[PDB]
Amino acid sequence: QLLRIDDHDFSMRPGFGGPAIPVGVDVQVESLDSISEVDMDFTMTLYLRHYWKDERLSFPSTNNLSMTFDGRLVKKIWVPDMFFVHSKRSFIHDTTTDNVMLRVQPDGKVLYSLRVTVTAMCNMDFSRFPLDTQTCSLEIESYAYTEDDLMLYWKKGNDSLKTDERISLSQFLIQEFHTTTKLAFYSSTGWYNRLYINFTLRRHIFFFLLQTYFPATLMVMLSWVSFWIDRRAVPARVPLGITTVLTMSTIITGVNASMPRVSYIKAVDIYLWVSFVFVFLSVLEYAAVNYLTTVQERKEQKDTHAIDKYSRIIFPAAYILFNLIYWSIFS
Amino acid sequence: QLLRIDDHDFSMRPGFGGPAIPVGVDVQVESLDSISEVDMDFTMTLYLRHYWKDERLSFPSTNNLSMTFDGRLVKKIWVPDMFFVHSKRSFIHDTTTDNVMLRVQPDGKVLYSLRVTVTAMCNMDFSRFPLDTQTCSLEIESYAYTEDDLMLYWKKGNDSLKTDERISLSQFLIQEFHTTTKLAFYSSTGWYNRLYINFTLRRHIFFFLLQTYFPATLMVMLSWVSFWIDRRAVPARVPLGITTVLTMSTIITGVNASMPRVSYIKAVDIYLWVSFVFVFLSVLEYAAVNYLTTVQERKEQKDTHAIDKYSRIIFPAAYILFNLIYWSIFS
Amino acid sequence: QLLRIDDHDFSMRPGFGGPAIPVGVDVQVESLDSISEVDMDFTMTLYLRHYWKDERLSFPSTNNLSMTFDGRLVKKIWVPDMFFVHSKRSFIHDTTTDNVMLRVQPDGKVLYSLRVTVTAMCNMDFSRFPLDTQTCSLEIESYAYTEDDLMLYWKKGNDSLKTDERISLSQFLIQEFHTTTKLAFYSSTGWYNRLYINFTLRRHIFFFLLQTYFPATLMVMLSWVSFWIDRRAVPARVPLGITTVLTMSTIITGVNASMPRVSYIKAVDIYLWVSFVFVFLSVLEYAAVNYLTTVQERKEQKDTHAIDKYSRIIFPAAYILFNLIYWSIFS
Amino acid sequence: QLLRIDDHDFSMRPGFGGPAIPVGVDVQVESLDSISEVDMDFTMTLYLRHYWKDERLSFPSTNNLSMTFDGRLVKKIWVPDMFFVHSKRSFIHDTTTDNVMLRVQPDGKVLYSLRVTVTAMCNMDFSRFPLDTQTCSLEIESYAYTEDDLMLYWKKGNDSLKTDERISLSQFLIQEFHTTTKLAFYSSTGWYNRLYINFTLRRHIFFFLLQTYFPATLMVMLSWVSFWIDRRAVPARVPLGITTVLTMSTIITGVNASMPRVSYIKAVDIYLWVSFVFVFLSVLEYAAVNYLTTVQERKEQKDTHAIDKYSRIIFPAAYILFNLIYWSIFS
Amino acid sequence: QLLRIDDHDFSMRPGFGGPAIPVGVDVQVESLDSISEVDMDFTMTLYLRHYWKDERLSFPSTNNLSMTFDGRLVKKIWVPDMFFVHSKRSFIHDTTTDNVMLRVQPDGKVLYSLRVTVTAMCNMDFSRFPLDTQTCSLEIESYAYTEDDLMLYWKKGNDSLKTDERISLSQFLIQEFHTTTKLAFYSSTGWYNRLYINFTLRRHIFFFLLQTYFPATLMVMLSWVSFWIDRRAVPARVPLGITTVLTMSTIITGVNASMPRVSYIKAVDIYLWVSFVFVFLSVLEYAAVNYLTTVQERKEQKDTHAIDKYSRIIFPAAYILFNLIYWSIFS
Ligand SMILES: C[C@]12CC[C@@H](O)C[C@@H]1CC[C@@H]1[C@@H]2CC[C@]2(C)[C@@H](C(=O)CO)CC[C@@H]12
Ligand SMILES: C[C@]12CC[C@@H](O)C[C@@H]1CC[C@@H]1[C@@H]2CC[C@]2(C)[C@@H](C(=O)CO)CC[C@@H]12
Ligand SMILES: C[C@]12CC[C@@H](O)C[C@@H]1CC[C@@H]1[C@@H]2CC[C@]2(C)[C@@H](C(=O)CO)CC[C@@H]12
Ligand SMILES: CCCCCCCCCCCC
Ligand SMILES: CCCCCCCCCCCC
Ligand SMILES: CCCCCCCCCCCC
Ligand SMILES: CCCCCCCCCCCC
Ligand SMILES: CCCCCCCCCCCC
Ligand SMILES: CCCCCCCC
Ligand SMILES: CCCCCCCC
Ligand SMILES: CCCCCCCC
Ligand SMILES: CCCCCCCC
Ligand SMILES: CCCCCCCC
Ligand SMILES: NCc1cc(=O)[nH]o1
Ligand SMILES: NCc1cc(=O)[nH]o1
Ligand SMILES: NCc1cc(=O)[nH]o1
Ligand SMILES: NCc1cc(=O)[nH]o1
Ligand SMILES: NCc1cc(=O)[nH]o1
Ligand SMILES: CCCCCC
Ligand SMILES: CCCCCC
Ligand SMILES: CCCCCC
Ligand SMILES: CCCCCC
Ligand SMILES: CCCCCC
Repeated sequence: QLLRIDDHDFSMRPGFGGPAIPVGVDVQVESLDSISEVDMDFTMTLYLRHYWKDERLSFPSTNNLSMTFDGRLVKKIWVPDMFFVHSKRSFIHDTTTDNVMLRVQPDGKVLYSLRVTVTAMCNMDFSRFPLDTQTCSLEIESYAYTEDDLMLYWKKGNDSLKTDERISLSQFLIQEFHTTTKLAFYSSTGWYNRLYINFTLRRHIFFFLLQTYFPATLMVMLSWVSFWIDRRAVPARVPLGITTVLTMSTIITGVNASMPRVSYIKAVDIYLWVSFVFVFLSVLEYAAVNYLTTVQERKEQKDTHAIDKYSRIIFPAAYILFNLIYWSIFS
Repeated sequence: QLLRIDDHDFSMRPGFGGPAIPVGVDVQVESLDSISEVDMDFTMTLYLRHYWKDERLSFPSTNNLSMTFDGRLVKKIWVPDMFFVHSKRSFIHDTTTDNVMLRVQPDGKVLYSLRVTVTAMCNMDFSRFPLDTQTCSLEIESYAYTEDDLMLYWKKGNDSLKTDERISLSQFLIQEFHTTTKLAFYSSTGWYNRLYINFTLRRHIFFFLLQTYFPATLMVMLSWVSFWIDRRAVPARVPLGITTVLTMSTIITGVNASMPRVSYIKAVDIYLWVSFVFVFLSVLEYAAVNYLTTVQERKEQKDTHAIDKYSRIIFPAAYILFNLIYWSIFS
Repeated sequence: QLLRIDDHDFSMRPGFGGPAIPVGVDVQVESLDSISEVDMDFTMTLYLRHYWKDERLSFPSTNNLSMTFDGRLVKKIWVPDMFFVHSKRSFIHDTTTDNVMLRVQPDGKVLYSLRVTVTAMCNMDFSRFPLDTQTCSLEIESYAYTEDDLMLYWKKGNDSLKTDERISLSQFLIQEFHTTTKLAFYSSTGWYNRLYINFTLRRHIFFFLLQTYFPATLMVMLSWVSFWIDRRAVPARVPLGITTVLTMSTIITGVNASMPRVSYIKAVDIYLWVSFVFVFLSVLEYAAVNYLTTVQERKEQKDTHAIDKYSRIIFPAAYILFNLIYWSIFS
Repeated sequence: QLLRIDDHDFSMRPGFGGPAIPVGVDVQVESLDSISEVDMDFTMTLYLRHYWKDERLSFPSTNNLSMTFDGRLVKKIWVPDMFFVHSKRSFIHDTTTDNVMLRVQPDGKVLYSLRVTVTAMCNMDFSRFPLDTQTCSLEIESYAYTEDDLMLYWKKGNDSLKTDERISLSQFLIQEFHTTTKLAFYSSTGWYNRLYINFTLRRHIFFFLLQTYFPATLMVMLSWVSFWIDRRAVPARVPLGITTVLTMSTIITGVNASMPRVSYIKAVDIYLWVSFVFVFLSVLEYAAVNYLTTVQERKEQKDTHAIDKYSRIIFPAAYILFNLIYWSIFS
Repeated sequence: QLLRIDDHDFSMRPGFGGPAIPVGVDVQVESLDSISEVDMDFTMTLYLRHYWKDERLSFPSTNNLSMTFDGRLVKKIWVPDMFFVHSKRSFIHDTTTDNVMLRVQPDGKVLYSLRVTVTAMCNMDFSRFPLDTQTCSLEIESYAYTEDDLMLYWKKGNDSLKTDERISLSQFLIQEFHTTTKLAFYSSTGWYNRLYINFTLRRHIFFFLLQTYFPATLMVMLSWVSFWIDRRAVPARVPLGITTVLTMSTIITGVNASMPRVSYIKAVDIYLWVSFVFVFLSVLEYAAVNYLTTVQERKEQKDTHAIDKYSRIIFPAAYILFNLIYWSIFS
């Protein structure tokens, strides 16, 4: 055997009872799988690498080059115990074998790599939905060893993060990849060191505009055509107004089916409900005209009405002003 | 080897054949994942810690400080067998390794930690839905050892429970975390000791008001506009009343799709069905007026009707009185 | 070692080559999880206990009391091979360890306990849905040993079954827990002994009445208001009848979405389809009146119609008679 | 030890380097779980048995009777490697232990049994849906050994297949169970022997008739009532025709939601689309009558129409003739 | 033992510390399971084979023929570590045992086979939906060994890919199977060799035409019948136009439910929205005619209109011209 595995007890970390052993980390991101709004989490697949030195794995050689083993010797030597904080579920690929790489240098330097898929939670805000921007992060920490036994740091600082050129999302735009570092404290175990991977996401507005905003505007303009119809056709104008109200209500209900039960109103809800009020007022507009006409005929017994003439101009002006204000605030 | 594992039989608990061995528990709650109304359960992720003493794990040292091991030695020593009562499913994270911490003091004190995700059932009441308040609890108990072999208690009493500052729910408000203790009895095994973790939840009413209460009120007020229309436009008032009835029926059906099949009526159902009656009576109101007008014309052959004039005042008054009573009982 | 495990071959049952060894069973039911109508199965969680004697596990002592082991010694001794017949899926909880209890008396008596969750199929009949009553059972049998090698019986007869006081179902009522015993035969292995656990379930009718029966009745009574309207308002009565027909059709379609594709008609289907016929005949009623009026005017050229007057009384009488008969048969 | 397991190398099949060893198979079917139309597969649970002889397992005895072992000795002896061809997923039950039976005769005959649940794909044709008939089969084959090393055959020919009396499907009728045998060839490994289990399935038509065919016919007959209404009530006949068209379109859309995206038209689609044409032509029928009446009045200025009179007879006759032809082809 | 497994250390690859060891791959495709548009991935089941030589597995014989082992010896020898790049989930069938084949020649040649099901992502474009064509590929690569330690190549070049004759998709047409080879580079591990399997898919247009295109055209032609009706029947033409608009809106909404939220407009959306404009303009057409008639009567106070006469010809001509252009671009 090139390595004297049986001659050492690997139940203790290198430098047991002494100073902490530094550990390096390199991360390459492969792809992002899915994002859930109701569950507020994301899925990521990445390659995780570790760097440390152990004199117990030294072997004699003359070339001074790294040597690669099959990978099943990992379960017989000491390995760090990094874990993902605030994660919901994760696993390691095992086809056709465990995705494990083990390279040992003659002086004892060890390279360890893994391929994992991790799901982590992220707190999102939907105040500006669907024109919002979300930021999420991934955390890496050691579970068992504190800062007095193991020191965790990025292997090459800002250059330790790499991303595949094929990473893309159908509904989101990915940008601003960077890493940071911060300490963590637990009241009953001590202090630990954490590593962060940050990114930013931006939605695409084309789908929401075509599916929600355009149908809403068309329904509002449909109610305006009743002002150009003669008021004597009562069974012809009343159904027009009512059907528009019912259609607008159906549109509002269908939008909320794909969003969670938040406690605050979203930007899309404001636009839909304001449009509902405009259509509702249109129905009441004809009711006033009909009542006044009946009273006028009764008084006389014992042309275009003024309300209709002014409604032709006031209603389009108010809606256009609302759009200018609404789109200026939300850009 | 620092620990003489092979020199002892760890198939028996410490103090075998004698007095019970005390065990301490510390719990830190990380996050709450989801709540299901149809399944009546919740998901929680937390850190579980154990405290006990075993003289068989003593090792000589001079510093008198805790020493940390990699964690795979756990399967070779005695470990408590705590389990969650009334749970449906649960698992332990194993990425990149099992989330296990093992610290042994020179005198034999042992610290054991785990990271688990547990789903437990909770009996909820929906008599005041969606303005209800729910209380749920989590139970921890030893499966194999009774009170005569193992004693279970909180390590620091009221101070043994900690919660993360990031715990939040989109639809619920979390409050009132506390712990209690109670004994349990089984008819064929004996007595056991249980530990409890309690919390309270409160819903948010904004979503339900906007999605259900507001559309219901608007439909009811839509039927009131028919009283101001001339009764001679029969094909103009009948469609107005009928379409409101159909729309109200659609609203009622859609609400129940997200709730289980309970055997009692909820608060939201009362409001919706009362509104349905109001719209239904509105349709019958015009039928009486039309019939009386036809009879009056026939009698004469051989203005505003009195029913319409009184309906303009009675109907709004009754609905407002209902709202005052309904919102006073349910606050 | 207190037990001489290594001195015996546990690959053979006690009393190998001789008479059968009796085995006792005790069962305590914890909770019922869910019931599926489309899949026709139920999920149950329970505690399973076994009783037998093995002289190879005897150890010397003076107190003559049961001793409890950690539970990992089970995989080194002989254990029965009970399994659940007609089950679809099942598993054993393993958090934080396997829920296994092992107690051995000095004379060799052994107590073995497990905690499992089992899903078993049940053949249900929906002829009286939703006022039906269903009976299901759970079967326990030994897989490998016949009656000539292992005898299976209840430990205490009728007293071997216990149920938790917290067992409840939102939609069903649980009652009539009892156990029976019957033999089973296989054409190629021999005879076996089976154990049964039986229970009965009853649905709650409040949800079905409010969601289905009440809307159906209201729609039928809505068609009756057309008989009190003047027949000269043709565009006012025809839409009333047609909209009721379409609404009734929508109600019928939505009910079947939650039931499987059975080959027989259910009780709820009879009520809905009879109501559909009543509304359909109402539409045809006005068509006859309109045609006769046109013919009468044409004959004359060259008040209340008799059909309308009789329809006001005949239609309510027929529907009430149908309800009396329908509710008398199904109680 | 009764069996000299440690004295032989079980890494080689019996008769290594010589003639093939015959293997027998017995199969008993327990139940069928589910059938998926979109995924085109079925799930089956069955008992699998094997028969072979191995002189290395011989033990001395005088009774000459089969002896049963606990079953964990299987992993220490040679076992066939049968697998299911064209399967998607499968597993073996392991509660409370692996469902494994091992019986060895004194001369060396071995009986091996297993309990598995297998999902296998089946190619179905929906040209006659929902009045179609489907045939599916299950395949058993050895993965590692060819015909020159292992010979596979049915233990008792036609009598090797047994079925439980409780096998039933809610939507399908099961019949025609039989077994066949055929060889298989691979271009790079050689020849193999396969075993087949065949069965036939037939759907139930009651659900489809009541849910789809009856509503379609009623809508078609609803359009026929407009021919008996006076043509002067234009706003009374036009809504009747249009609402029937929209309702028919809704029925057609809902049916396809439960079927995959096939590239050929089904039997149910033909009936629905022909009915849609009949209703569509009814709307065009009144348009011609209205236009001709207006032209006739204009010409005159400068009773029952002939089209309506003929439509009362032609339309019912055509639909009845279509039903006779449609139901004669599909029986 | 025929193979001297215990006499070698299989933790190192053959030719350790020297030149790379060539590895051959053979692939036979069994079936394609499903394709998801929202998730943009596909599922494939295939047989994977490996070819290499290892002198440590040599055994003496005279026949010089391949010998087959049970397959559990794989976990005791060196095996390649191939994995699928850009995959989401995958597993290996294990019923009734692991689908593993191991054949070793006397000189040391080894044959290794597996049966796996792999889900891999594919980037699709929906600019021409539903008349689009998609291309997807599958990637195979070694995870641990670079090109300096292991060389990967196709065993027989273009002849190494085989497909089952039963491969079919209900909605897609499969064609153009071929394989390629390309190198891959990682910034922190080195260079690797990849293998590709490519295929092309084409949709079927029959379902989309019948379900979407035909209903859209019929609704457009329904609005054209209003031009042949007398303009004095105001309550008869206005409902016709409005109901067509609402029906067209319902059709548009239902189509997008089965597609993801892309940021570009599809071919089907263009056809639907253009038809919506045609129906919308039809409603405005009658409004102009009604207003002009009222003004003309008022001026006179103090036949067929010209707009209707021209609309009968202009509207059909424009729609036909649009269809010719639309179907010429998309073929
Ligand atoms: C506006 C509306 C709903 C819409 C119409 O029915 C009118 C009522 C009037 C009473 C309101 C109620 C919404 C909920 C309110 C604001 C209650 C709450 O603070 C809820 O916690 C107190 C009074 C309630
Ligand atoms: C109110 C309604 C349903 C709604 C209309 O069809 C009228 C019937 C009248 C008969 C009622 C029935 C509901 C169910 C009842 C109350 C039965 C039950 O105790 C059920 O266990 C006995 C009589 C039944
Ligand atoms: C009643 C209905 C459906 C509803 C209307 O379209 C009228 C047809 C008339 C012909 C019927 C058919 C239902 C299915 C029947 C009874 C067939 C079967 O035995 C089916 O196996 C033979 C004749 C068929
Ligand atoms: C009814 C359609 C109104 C369209 C109003 C256009 C508003 C443009 C906003 C531009 C903001 C910079
Ligand atoms: C139709 C709208 C009626 C609104 C009635 C307001 C009731 C306010 C309740 C306040 C309770 C304190
Ligand atoms: C239209 C409502 C009819 C209500 C008929 C009441 C029937 C009561 C049944 C009582 C059976 C004991
Ligand atoms: C509109 C209802 C038409 C019913 C036609 C009955 C056809 C019976 C087919 C019998 C075939 C043997
Ligand atoms: C309203 C129906 C218009 C039908 C137009 C037919 C267009 C045929 C396109 C042929 C392209 C080669
Ligand atoms: C909802 C009541 C409408 C009353 C309209 C009165 C117009 C003068
Ligand atoms: C449902 C019957 C309505 C009868 C109305 C009679 C008005 C006097
Ligand atoms: C469905 C045909 C209705 C015919 C009605 C005739 C009334 C005398
Ligand atoms: C769709 C055009 C209808 C034209 C009807 C003309 C009747 C003579
Ligand atoms: C001359 C026709 C005017 C129509 C105005 C329609 C406004 C949407
Ligand atoms: N490093 C995570 C952690 C939590 C704990 O209690 N101990 O370690
Ligand atoms: N501690 C739980 C339990 C149940 C049982 O039967 N034995 O232990
Ligand atoms: N005890 C169940 C069973 C079935 C079989 O074939 N052998 O045992
Ligand atoms: N017996 C199945 C099979 C396939 C193969 O390549 N080798 O064996
Ligand atoms: N061969 C895949 C891969 C990625 C990596 O980081 N090392 O290997
Ligand atoms: C809509 C406003 C009308 C005002 C008439 C004086
Ligand atoms: C709605 C009540 C009317 C009363 C007329 C006397
Ligand atoms: C509805 C029945 C009417 C009978 C007229 C003679
Ligand atoms: C529906 C056909 C009518 C023919 C009139 C001559
Ligand atoms: C629709 C165009 C009409 C033009 C009349 C001059």
